[PDB]
Amino acid sequence: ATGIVIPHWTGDVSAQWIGEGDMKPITKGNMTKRDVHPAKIATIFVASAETVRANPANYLGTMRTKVATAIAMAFDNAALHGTNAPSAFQGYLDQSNKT
Amino acid sequence: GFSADHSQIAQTKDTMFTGYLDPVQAKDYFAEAEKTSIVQRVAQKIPMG
Repeated sequence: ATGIVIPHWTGDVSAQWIGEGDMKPITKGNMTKRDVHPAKIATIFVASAETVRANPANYLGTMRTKVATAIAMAFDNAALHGTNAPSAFQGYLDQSNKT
Repeated sequence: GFSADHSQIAQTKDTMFTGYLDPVQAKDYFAEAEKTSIVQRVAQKIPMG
């Protein structure tokens, strides 16, 4: 829930040829990190108590599956196309510069 | 209350549920019994051809 942090190496570590006594070179490595956090997706739906008691056409059980279906499709439209992406998502596939 | 098919609430009256929740067919609780002949009850029967 608090997100995660990913470490990465980056330094161009280096070494060089020498002759006898040709006093030796010096080098330094380097490091970096990226963090990411989850977003929330939600909805509410409302009915008369008589509609709930009678459950016409199995509308309640239908809605339970249909909102689940919609929530999965909202994840793809975020990650593929950026369409409604919450700002905590990083990158989307249509954002690339190769066609 | 709310509109006949309100945009944010599901109700029994919504158009969406036509063809469900139909009223149940009862017997006729007010069936007036058939009349029948009084003449054929009082008058003397005879054979016929």
